[PDB]
Amino acid sequence: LDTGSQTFERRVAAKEQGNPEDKTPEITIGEAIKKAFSATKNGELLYFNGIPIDESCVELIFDDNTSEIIKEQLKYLDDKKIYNVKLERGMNILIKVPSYFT
Amino acid sequence: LDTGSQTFERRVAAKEQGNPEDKTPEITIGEAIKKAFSATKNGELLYFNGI
Amino acid sequence: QWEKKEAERVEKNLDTLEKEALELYKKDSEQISNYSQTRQYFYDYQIESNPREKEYKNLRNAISKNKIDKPINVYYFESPEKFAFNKEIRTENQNEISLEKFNELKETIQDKLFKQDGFKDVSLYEPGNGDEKPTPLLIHLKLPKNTGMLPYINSNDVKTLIEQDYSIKIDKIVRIVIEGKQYIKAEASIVNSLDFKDDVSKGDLWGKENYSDWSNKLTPNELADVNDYMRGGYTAINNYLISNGPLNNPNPELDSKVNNIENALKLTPIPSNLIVYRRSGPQEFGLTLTSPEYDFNKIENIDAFKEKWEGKVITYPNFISTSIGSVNMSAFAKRKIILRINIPKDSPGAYLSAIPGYAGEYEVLLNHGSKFKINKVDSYKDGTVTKLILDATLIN
Amino acid sequence: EDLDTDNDNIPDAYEKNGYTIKDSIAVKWNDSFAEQGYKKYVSSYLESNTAGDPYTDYQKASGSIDKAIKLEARDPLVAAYPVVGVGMENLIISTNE
Amino acid sequence: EDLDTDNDNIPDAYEKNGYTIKDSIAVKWNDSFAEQGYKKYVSSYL
Amino acid sequence: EDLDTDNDNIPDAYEKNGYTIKDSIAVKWNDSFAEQGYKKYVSSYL
Ligand SMILES: [Ca+2]
Ligand SMILES: [Ca+2]
Ligand SMILES: [Ca+2]
Ligand SMILES: [Ca+2]
Repeated sequence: LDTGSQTFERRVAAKEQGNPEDKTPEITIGEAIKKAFSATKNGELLYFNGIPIDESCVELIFDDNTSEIIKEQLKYLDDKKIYNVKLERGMNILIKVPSYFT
Repeated sequence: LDTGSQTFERRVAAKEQGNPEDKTPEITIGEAIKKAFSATKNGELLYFNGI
Repeated sequence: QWEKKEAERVEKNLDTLEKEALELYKKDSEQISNYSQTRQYFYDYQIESNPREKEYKNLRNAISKNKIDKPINVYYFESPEKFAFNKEIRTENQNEISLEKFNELKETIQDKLFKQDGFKDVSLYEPGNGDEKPTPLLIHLKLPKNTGMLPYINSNDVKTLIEQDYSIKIDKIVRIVIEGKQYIKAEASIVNSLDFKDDVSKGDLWGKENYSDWSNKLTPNELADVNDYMRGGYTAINNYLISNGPLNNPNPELDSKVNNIENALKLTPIPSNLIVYRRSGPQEFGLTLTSPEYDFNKIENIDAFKEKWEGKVITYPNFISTSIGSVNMSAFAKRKIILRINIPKDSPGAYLSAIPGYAGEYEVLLNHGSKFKINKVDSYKDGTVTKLILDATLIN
Repeated sequence: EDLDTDNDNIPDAYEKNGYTIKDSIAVKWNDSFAEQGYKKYVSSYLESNTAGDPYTDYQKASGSIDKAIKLEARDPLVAAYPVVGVGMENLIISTNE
Repeated sequence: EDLDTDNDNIPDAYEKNGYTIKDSIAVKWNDSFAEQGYKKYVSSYL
Repeated sequence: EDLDTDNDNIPDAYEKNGYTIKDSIAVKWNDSFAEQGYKKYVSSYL
């Protein structure tokens, strides 16, 4: 989470793909972002310290394989919001908070 | 507490706000200062060593 | 750091067979523990022939080779049925203890004197994370002045091997949370006493000492009475009193002689807390030599006897002949019950073996109509038969 | 039910369906005390350290860890994990002639 | 009831309502012996 | 009587009233054996 004045790096556990014995609970990317930064939610908004970090009000940045997974899974899903795909292992998300935004 | 010549630093345990399983007893700033500097109380006046 | 150093240092100034017993302890902990708990209930030839006696007493001397200088607080887990609580506090895969089980335990472990026995490993600090906690009951004990403690190492940690010749006294139990489980922390004490489990020589020596002049500070009338009591007086008094005579059948001379041999006992009561033994057949609990209850070989009959007597009040209107030596004899050999009474201070009774010409060897006797609170019951197998030890306390 | 496979003092059903900690023991979750402030936890019932850090699911969930740890990492899914870096601010050059 | 959740020799009720130490055992606070010299302590029972 | 709150092998009644050591055990101080050479000790029983 690159607020601009600061940075907060987190690690959220994700389930191994093939293994049927990996009982790690699955969660979406939005729930992972809420848990990793302890953000408090307001209806559909998602507030950090005072900053909105919901999907509409930020600038997400992925690496190639994460972007591939998320684009692949946005089609076979409904409600094409990136905060609704669910956190495979090895994902790399970087939430940039915009400098000027109305 | 900075009496001008000496200095006495203290740490008083306070309760976490959001946690419902935090049971640390809640006190005021006056009770905190009295507990933290062994200050003697006579009604409206709280006394340090002689200050 | 400290315990590691002192433990690794004690493991050098041990005798070679002492280290033998200590290292074969790390193999037969349960077996040699139980044998230390139940070694003294045999014949003498059955004692010095048993191959475990060597390591047993080697380990005992190793322990008593280092006695502490000041009281110590130790901690160790225990099962509830060690204290006659024959139910479960909670199964160790459960996390909570109900107020009902707490109240039941408190009701059953508050008012007894549990004698201990044998060796046991203890710790000097409460359990933490990584330690094994199989039982819900945590006993916090206080070991007093001059109690042998041997610190040994299972290649990573330290245990304190002690021997238990005390009797623990529960003070208060509280329910504790550890790691998200609910255990019970019970504060214990000791009430020391004397017992002569196998070395009966100290027994008769001390008894000879403390009651020899008891024969010559009283009128010779009840002395002649107990003299007839020696060779066949007591059998007739048993034939009379145990049928509740004085309440429904006035036996004038026998009641008079009972009073005369009763006032012949409180001259100087028992001068210490002792743990006296008694051998009894299936009669003292109202059954027969071959009753279906007698077949204790299947532990369900054991459980039946437990529910019958464990935690009750027994009374003996007769005069109770008991022994100060746990070594089994022949004249009353197969009597499968043993009342291991803890006779306290201020107990009216004398050493009936001090008198020359009495067949009672290591034999003592106390007042009639005495009370006996059965605090616990346990079993032990001679050959293929399961004899029954019964640990009670005399409170008259 | 009450069977603990990973032996970390949270039952399997609680771990796979949702739980919380009250009086330092795990209790089955109920939506009514989300208002009282309690958070719903979920974990792997076959792992003690679900996130992979040195603290078990019960140690993280019950807060009984280092108190300097963020409250974020009191979730068995978020790992308590330090990210440390260094930054240079100026350089001095001592020319030993 | 006497139960000590955190296991530090002070029961929960004393710890959340007020206690003091007399002969090295925690006792329930009585406002009488505030002039004998004792002090009222409270702390966390968890 | 003989209770040891601080566990230092001297009873509480002896620590507050005066005791001496004879043959490596503490005995209650009687004023008669101050002339044999013994000394009267006092301590905190806590
Ligand atoms: Ca579990
Ligand atoms: Ca788990
Ligand atoms: Ca407490
Ligand atoms: Ca003392």
